[PDB]
Parts: sequence; C-alpha cells; structure tokens
Amino acid sequence: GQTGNIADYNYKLPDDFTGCVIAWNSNKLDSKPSGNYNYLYRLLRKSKL
Amino acid sequence: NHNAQALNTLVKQLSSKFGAISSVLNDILSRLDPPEAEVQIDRLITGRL
Repeated sequence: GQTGNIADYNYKLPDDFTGCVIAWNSNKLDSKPSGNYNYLYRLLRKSKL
Repeated sequence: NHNAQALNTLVKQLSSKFGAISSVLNDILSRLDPPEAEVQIDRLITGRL
C-alpha cells in the first residue's frame, strides 16, 4: 500500500503480500570513496508496474 | 404506503456514509490508495448489507 518512485517504477509488493521484509545496513561493503555507481534504479517510465 | 416507504428508506441509506470518507464509491476509489480504500469500501458494504 505504499507509493513512491522505487515502489511504482522498480519493484512493487502485491496488495496481499505474505512474507517478511528483511533489511540491513551495507555501508561497509556497498560504499566506496570513489562511488558505487554500479547500482542503478529507474525514475522514468510510461506506466506503473 | 409502508412498502413505498421501505423502498425509499433503502435508497436513502445509499447516501449515508457509515463512518467512511464519502458515500460515493468512485470518490473513495479515486482519492484513496487501494489498501486504504479497502477499509472504507468495507464499512460501506457492511452498512449496505
């Protein structure tokens, strides 16, 4: 039931989703002084996913 | 008369809100997100049943 850029254009949890969302910090591994440009996301699309 | 009265009462109870945002279902569907709109529609359905 949450709407946002990531939710609508990248990945949408279904309305009746069953499960657990697991998140943890990854600054140690996924961050570099040069910059982790490898990861991408989408912010422009014709219609919601 | 009673029969007619009953019918009118029934129709009038379509305009009541039953603690929802509004009586019109389209207004609730447009204004609120489906996860939030489900609760309002549930209240209206219970009242009309």
